[PDB]
Amino acid sequence: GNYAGNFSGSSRDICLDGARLRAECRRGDGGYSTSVIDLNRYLSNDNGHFRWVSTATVTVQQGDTLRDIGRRFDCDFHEIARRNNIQNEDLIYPGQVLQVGGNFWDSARDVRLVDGGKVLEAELRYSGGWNRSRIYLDEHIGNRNGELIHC
Ligand SMILES: CC(=O)N[C@@H]1[C@@H](O)[C@H](O[C@@H]2O[C@H](CO)[C@@H](O[C@@H]3O[C@H](CO)[C@@H](O)[C@H](O)[C@H]3NC(C)=O)[C@H](O)[C@H]2NC(C)=O)[C@@H](CO)O[C@H]1O
Repeated sequence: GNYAGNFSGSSRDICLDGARLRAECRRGDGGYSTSVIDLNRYLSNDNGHFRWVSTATVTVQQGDTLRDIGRRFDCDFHEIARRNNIQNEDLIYPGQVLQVGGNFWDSARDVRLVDGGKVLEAELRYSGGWNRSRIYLDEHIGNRNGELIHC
């Protein structure tokens, strides 16, 4: 059951510039592109752990709670309230639009690449401390004719 991405096998000089991934990627025509993808768009900090959640919006329905929405979308409900400036996490409303996903960077430090560029490592804030977390970029990062892409 192969990873969907697999960028690393056709790239080199893989590096970071903030939350941005940069690589020299192999093209269809045999040449190279230098390409960048913002990992802050696709990676979230789920209370101390990298999670593949793309930046997005969800609309609250009758009967939803923040725990429910956090459950449904692999997000930490305390982050959803903080990110959406919800002072009372027990009070949300049908039709409320909430920003979810991405954003790992603003709760991360010691961000770096290990294992030849295949893995992203970082200390991620959780409620109570900092947790060293690692994620296989190849899971969802692909090279598409010289362009780093999410898939
Ligand atoms: C963090 C978390 O998820 N906590 C959960 C609580 O949210 C939840 O309490 C119930 O919350 C919902 C959602 O905010 C309440 O409904 C809102 O009520 C207002 C006022 O009546 C209404 O205007 C909104 O339309 C309505 N929102 C929605 C989305 O329908 C509801 O009244 C709360 N119910 C009670 C009994 O407190 C509790 C219970 O599910 O779980 C917590 O984990």
